[PDB]
Amino acid sequence: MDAIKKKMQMLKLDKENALDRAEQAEADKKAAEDRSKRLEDELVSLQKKLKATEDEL
Amino acid sequence: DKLKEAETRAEFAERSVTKLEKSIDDLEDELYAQKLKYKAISEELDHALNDMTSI
Repeated sequence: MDAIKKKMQMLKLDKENALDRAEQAEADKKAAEDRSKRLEDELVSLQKKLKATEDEL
Repeated sequence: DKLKEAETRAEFAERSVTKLEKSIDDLEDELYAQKLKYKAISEELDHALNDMTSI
């Protein structure tokens, strides 16, 4: 019929919206986790430099 | 004379109605069969949308 087609269109539009939001959230999560692991490496490096300075002291 | 004309006219007159009667009833039956076909097709997806009414 006709209204069934409208329902089919609507039931896919929200699917597209959800997929777009999912992609955005995935990108943001990956970027944040990469920054966090980089800061972990930074903290390890800072600990090593503190240890070396304590050795010189 | 004109009597013969009357006999011929009346005799041929009966021909047209009776032959057309069968065609008329066949037309009615075929029309009704097609209408029933459409009604059977009509209610199915109608109820499907009734279920699909607001999901």
